[PDB]
Amino acid sequence: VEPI
Amino acid sequence: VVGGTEAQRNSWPSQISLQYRSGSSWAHTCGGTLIRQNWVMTAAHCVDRELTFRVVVGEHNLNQNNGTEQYVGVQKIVVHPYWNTDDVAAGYDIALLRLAQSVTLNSYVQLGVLPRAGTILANNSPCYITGWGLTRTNGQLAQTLQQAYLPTVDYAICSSSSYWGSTVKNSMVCAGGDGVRSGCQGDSGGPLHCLVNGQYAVHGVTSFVSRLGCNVTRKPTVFTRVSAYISWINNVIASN
Ligand SMILES: [Ca+2]
Repeated sequence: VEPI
Repeated sequence: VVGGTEAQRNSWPSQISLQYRSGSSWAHTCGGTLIRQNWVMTAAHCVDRELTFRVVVGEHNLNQNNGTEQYVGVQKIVVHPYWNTDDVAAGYDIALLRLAQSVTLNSYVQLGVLPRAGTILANNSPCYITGWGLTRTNGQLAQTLQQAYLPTVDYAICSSSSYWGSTVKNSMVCAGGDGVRSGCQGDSGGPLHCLVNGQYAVHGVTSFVSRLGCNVTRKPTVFTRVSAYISWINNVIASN
C-alpha cells in the first residue's frame, strides 16, 4: 500500500 | 493523476490544494474537498507531519495567477480517532480541517456534495478523480488541475486476490485499475467525484496506490469511502  | 486530461476551470469547484510552508514558499502536498465555507475534508495521512498548512480554493494552475484563488490558513486539524499512520490499510484515512476564515463561494469555489450515509456504488460506476498529483509514477506534480475517468471496482472484486486482497476494506472505494489512469502522489486527500442521479457527489477521499506504481493493472486507486463517515463528519463539525 502506497500513501499518495 | 496519471493519464488525466486538464480539467476545465469551473468543473470541480470543491477541489482544494492543501499546501505546506517550505522556506519562503508554499508547496502543494495533497488535495481536499471544501465541505463547508470553513471546513475541508482531506486524508488523515496528509496531515501526519507537524507542518504549517494552508488551503487554496479557486485554484487551477499551481504555477500561475489564475485570478480566482483564495488562500486561508488551517486553524484546527481533526483526524479520525482510529487513524493509525503505521497502517493505511486499516482505513480511517480521513481528516477535517477547520479554516481560519470562511471562504467566499462563487463559480470556482463551491461546497462538495456528499452522498447519504451508507451509499455504495454499483460496480463500474462512472467517477472522475481530480488533482495536481504526479502525472507519472515517480514523476512530477501537474501544473494544472487534472481529471481522469476511473470507474469503480466493487468491494468483492477489489478485495479479490488478483486485486488488493484483504488490503482493501469495505470502508474504502476502489476505482480505476486499468493500468493507464490513476491517482498518484499529491492527489491524496482529494475527491473522487461520482455521477449519481444526475449529480456529481464526492464518494471518495484519495488514500493510496500500489507501492509498485500509480497506474498498475488490477491495483485501482483506493479511496476512503465518504459515505462510511457521514456521522463522524457531522459530529466533528457540530462540536467544532
Ligand atoms: Ca494559481
